[PDB]
Amino acid sequence: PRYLKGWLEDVVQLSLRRPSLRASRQRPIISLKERILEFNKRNNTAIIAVYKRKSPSGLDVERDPIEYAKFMERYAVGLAILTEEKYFNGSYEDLRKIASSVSIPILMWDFIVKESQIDDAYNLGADTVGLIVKILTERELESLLEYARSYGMEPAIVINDENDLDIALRIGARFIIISSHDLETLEINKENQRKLISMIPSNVVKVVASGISERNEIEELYKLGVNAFEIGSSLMRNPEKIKEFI
Repeated sequence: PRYLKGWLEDVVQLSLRRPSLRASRQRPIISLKERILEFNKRNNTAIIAVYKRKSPSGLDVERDPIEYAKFMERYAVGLAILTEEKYFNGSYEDLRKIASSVSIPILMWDFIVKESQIDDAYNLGADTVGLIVKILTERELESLLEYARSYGMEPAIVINDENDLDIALRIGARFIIISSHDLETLEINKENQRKLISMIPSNVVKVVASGISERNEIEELYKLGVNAFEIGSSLMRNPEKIKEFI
């Protein structure tokens, strides 16, 4: 991993040691990436709803994972489940319960830094993972991206800026999440948004993570070529806001 400071350093350190579980998927791998393109083809807004109990920026919510899931399953293109333990108070048990209850694509949101976390995600029933450019060395990224493809996943690559993008297009990314979070502070800043998205080629599925909250922002981002929308906080507070985003 890169040398990092603050909570990020600790979560990465913490993530190396994350223990992996004995499991059996279960259903077959479904493609979150390809689900996005059908919803585009169908003129259906495509929201990836995130499940998280806590966040470092201050999010603090009680809500049952399965009731969240069973509910989003009718509305949402996919679900992202935090399974990081310390700062977001997730775990593998949230992924487990969520996969047996629903039949839509699931992304496992964590700080992926080694192979067994990809094994656990596969084994626990996740359809894909997130890989974060700012935490990995370019070689680590290339390697973890291949590994997940050996299983059949097309992993989201997560980027914050043009350097991140230049690395991801070099390794051959097909599925990109554009974060507006400052990774060390977080801390949303969208000044750089339009410009990043304008540089990604048209054969890469693009997803925006952005504390979106209003319908009209979704509309403005369509106009720039974005495929879909990763939405956490507001939906974790009121799952019903989803109906407004269609």
